[PDB]
Amino acid sequence: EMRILILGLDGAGKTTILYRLQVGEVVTTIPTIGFNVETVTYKNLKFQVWDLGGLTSIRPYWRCYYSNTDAVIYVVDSCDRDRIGISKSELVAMLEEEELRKAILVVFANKQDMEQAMTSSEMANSLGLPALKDRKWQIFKTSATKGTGLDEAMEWLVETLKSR
Amino acid sequence: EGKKTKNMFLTRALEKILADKEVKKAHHSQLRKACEVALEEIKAETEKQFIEADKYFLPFELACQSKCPRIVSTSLDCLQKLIAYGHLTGNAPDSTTPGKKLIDRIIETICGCFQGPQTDEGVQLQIIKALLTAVTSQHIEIHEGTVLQAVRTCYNIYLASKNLINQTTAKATLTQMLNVIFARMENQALQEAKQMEKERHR
Ligand SMILES: Nc1nc2c(ncn2[C@@H]2O[C@H](COP(=O)(O)OP(=O)(O)OP(=O)(O)O)[C@@H](O)[C@H]2O)c(=O)[nH]1
Ligand SMILES: [Cl-]
Ligand SMILES: [Cl-]
Ligand SMILES: [Cl-]
Ligand SMILES: [Cl-]
Ligand SMILES: [Cl-]
Ligand SMILES: [Cl-]
Ligand SMILES: [Cl-]
Ligand SMILES: [Mg+2]
Ligand SMILES: [Mg+2]
Ligand SMILES: [Mg+2]
Ligand SMILES: [Mg+2]
Ligand code: NA
Ligand code: NA
Ligand code: NA
Ligand code: NA
Ligand code: NA
Ligand code: NA
Ligand code: NA
Ligand code: NA
Ligand code: NA
Ligand code: NA
Ligand code: NA
Ligand code: NA
Ligand code: NA
Repeated sequence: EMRILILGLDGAGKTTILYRLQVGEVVTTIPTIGFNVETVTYKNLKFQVWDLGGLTSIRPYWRCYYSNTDAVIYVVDSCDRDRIGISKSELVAMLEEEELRKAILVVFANKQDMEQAMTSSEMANSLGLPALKDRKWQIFKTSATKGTGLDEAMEWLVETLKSR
Repeated sequence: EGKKTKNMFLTRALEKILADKEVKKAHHSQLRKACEVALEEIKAETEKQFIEADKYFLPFELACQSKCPRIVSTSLDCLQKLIAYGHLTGNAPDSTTPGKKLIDRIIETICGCFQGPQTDEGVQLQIIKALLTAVTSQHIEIHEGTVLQAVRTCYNIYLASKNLINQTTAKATLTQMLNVIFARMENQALQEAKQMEKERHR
């Protein structure tokens, strides 16, 4: 019933997150080429969750799937300091798209389980989240390899959908 | 890195099939048998010791031919994960088949799960996903007749589908599939030309 996209640069952890939400396991993955789509249930709204590839050549296809999208989970590698400017560049592009005007944004600072990770604040800055309006959003520290963050982020997201 | 993941997909999918209601019936008995037999081998070889997926296509082909959308979806999703992770290459040609291989038969089975507008919408979606993966997979070599079939099926789903999400997906899938196929053709031409330039130098 509710359409959810998972977006972000390649390697960010989108697919791992996907199956961590669906069946609570760490799956071994390949770089996504064609989309993945799964039914996910967090108590208790029905979710159709889409997982597209973040390779450079696949990113232009993202907007082909923005139609009727209720919410976006945007996943960022907390250890990818070199490329965080690109996640911003892409996050900016997509939130300029008319088909996403009323979509809820949730950022996953992923791979938080690693010591080299940037902080929530530093990342929220570099992604220019404060300058966002009129946008409903929140950033969440996560590790998809472990369990940290997912439940808090989903609960927020779920409440935020209800509320709207 | 050598992976367990292949096995989980194969076995969990088979189990889900065997666990489904309408498969208990004698009406799906062949399917039931196929799945139990396949399982009996994969379990028997996984406690010992590579598992080769190519050998176990029969239960999925049969599941695809089922009259129960649930069975078909589960089958289609498993095939997409199999092809994607490169566990299901399909590089063995059946008898009358050549110049065609197991993979063309797999894509054809996928395409045949679409019977027109009346086809279940979740199965439709599953068909789009699996075809995209198949056609964009760098592992496998697909006959162009099979390519055109993949293409025709997505476009048919796009025309006939009542579900807008499915239509749009079909649309986006066609563009990517086509762009990939052409990119791949141009690159193959490049490699051939390069070899030929190299041979030119006796
Ligand atoms: N340490 C750590 N590694 C992670 C985490 N999440 C994912 N990874 C790893 O990072 C790599 C990328 O994982 P994926 O989920 O396939 O990344 P993706 O976002 O789907 O990337 P694309 O499919 O190419 O768009 C994999 O090797 C994962 O094992 C995490 O939370 N912590
Ligand atoms: Cl268009
Ligand atoms: Cl919003
Ligand atoms: Cl599929
Ligand atoms: Cl047809
Ligand atoms: Cl239907
Ligand atoms: Cl094209
Ligand atoms: Cl020669
Ligand atoms: Mg990265
Ligand atoms: Mg992936
Ligand atoms: Mg992915
Ligand atoms: Mg739910
Ligand atoms: Na589990
Ligand atoms: Na809808
Ligand atoms: Na880095
Ligand atoms: Na704007
Ligand atoms: Na409008
Ligand atoms: Na306003
Ligand atoms: Na919580
Ligand atoms: Na069993
Ligand atoms: Na069995
Ligand atoms: Na063996
Ligand atoms: Na399924
Ligand atoms: Na050829
Ligand atoms: Na749909």
